[PDB]
Amino acid sequence: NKKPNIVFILTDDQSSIPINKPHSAGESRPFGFNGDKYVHTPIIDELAKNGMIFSNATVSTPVCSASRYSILTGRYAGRSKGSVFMKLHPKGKMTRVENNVELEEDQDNLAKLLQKAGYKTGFVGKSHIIDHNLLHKQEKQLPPFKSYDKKANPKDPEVNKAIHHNHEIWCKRIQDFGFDYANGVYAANLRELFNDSINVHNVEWKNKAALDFIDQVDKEEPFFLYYSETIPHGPAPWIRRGGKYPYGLDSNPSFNGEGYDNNDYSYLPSRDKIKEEVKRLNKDVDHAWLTWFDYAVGAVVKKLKEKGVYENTLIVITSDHGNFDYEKATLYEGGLEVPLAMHWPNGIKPNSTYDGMVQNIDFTPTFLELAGVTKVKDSIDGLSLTNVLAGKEKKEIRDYLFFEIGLARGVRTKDWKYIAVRYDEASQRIVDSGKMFKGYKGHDHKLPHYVRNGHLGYYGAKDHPLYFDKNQLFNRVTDPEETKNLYNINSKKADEMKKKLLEKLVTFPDRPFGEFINK
Ligand SMILES: [Mg+2]
Repeated sequence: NKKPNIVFILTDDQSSIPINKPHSAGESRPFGFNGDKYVHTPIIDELAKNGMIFSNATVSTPVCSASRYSILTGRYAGRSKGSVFMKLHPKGKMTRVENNVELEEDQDNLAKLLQKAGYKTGFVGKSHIIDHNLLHKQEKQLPPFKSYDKKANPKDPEVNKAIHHNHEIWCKRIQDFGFDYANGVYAANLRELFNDSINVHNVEWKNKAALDFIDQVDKEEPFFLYYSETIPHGPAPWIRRGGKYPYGLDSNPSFNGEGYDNNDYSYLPSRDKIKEEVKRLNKDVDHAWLTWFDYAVGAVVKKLKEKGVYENTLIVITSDHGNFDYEKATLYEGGLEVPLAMHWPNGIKPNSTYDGMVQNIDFTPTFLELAGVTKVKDSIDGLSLTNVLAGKEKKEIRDYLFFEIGLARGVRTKDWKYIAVRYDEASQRIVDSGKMFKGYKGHDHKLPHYVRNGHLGYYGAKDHPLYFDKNQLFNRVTDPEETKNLYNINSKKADEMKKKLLEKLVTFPDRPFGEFINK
């Protein structure tokens, strides 16, 4: 009654950048409210129109684990004290953040804090931020997990049992980090299941898990639901093969992250009907997966209404980071920029917009304020958005944004972006040796990628001539596509931006970075 419910709905690798042509040529599309004219997302568009659209939402680290970490903590990913992260980055060494950060079992996170405030907390979908040591055991199918062949048939009773068993372990482990419920979970991505048949997205499976959570909330108790999609992450649902979409709408709805099960999803359209509707509206059939999702969000809104809690629920729709033009795990705009809308009938006026710089670190301090939490242990980097949400604040709430990905750090203002890349000791030694780096599919390279992941580095560098430039300065008014390095043309401005970067770097104890902070 006094505390609003929060439903946080997150897609995976979905830029806000619209694709202004009928064939998207291997790119994701954003929602209709982001300006894509080729999609059909009416429920989500109406939620956005009847709430607040943020046109300059960013993430501090544009790669899955790091973005998710920040979302659920309010802190920069470079502050993680996760077990794997600290083994890679002992005190006194620079950090190289990628998919290697996790929630710490004895530190604050949003879910733990909301539980202390009296919220029932629920988790559905993709994690990527819990127990990376256990993730390694999942990938290798080591105890406590059970093993199966990559080509195994999940209808096979012994195989189905193994995959179900592995899914139950993650449900239990996720609830050690502040959740009262966890179901429809993925430890990481579809890849890490190592099974061809279940290497498919399943909107319905996770949606039913979400609705089951909402059903079990007592009507007078506040709740928080973290609803984390796999879509449209690789293998992308839009991939057309033999006239079909085998990773999305034409996959078997019986295959899911827990194996095989014939569940009743008749409260959603059939997958065929989804495709039929998009084709009838002369919208892009490759991206019918967005309408598939729209209906799932529609079922959530229907359930909230039926329970009489819709008007006092804050629904957030966003993505963890972009992947436009292979700019995932870079500090270019196709990684940083994400869709963001917020809908809350009793707290946000409709037809609202905010164009100031906001960041994923802002979600936790915002929700904490709405939940009446005033005492936290771990310092928060983000800012509460509640004055923006209430329509009181129409100015910028910060002078600049900070970013970090692997060997790269960056800052941006409204009009300028600065990126610095500085090498770890191991990379620097290979560079000194004159030997090339062993690359993805034999694409060896002279200089390090920002990240250790050679697949991401290969794709991020392939059509980006400036990728390896150690100092990059872009004017966002004369060069929105970031094709012209002004570092040597505007040295005074570069120095001004370096000051802003240093102000953020010095807040990470025992973390050097090139000549900014010496080892
Ligand atoms: Mg992602």
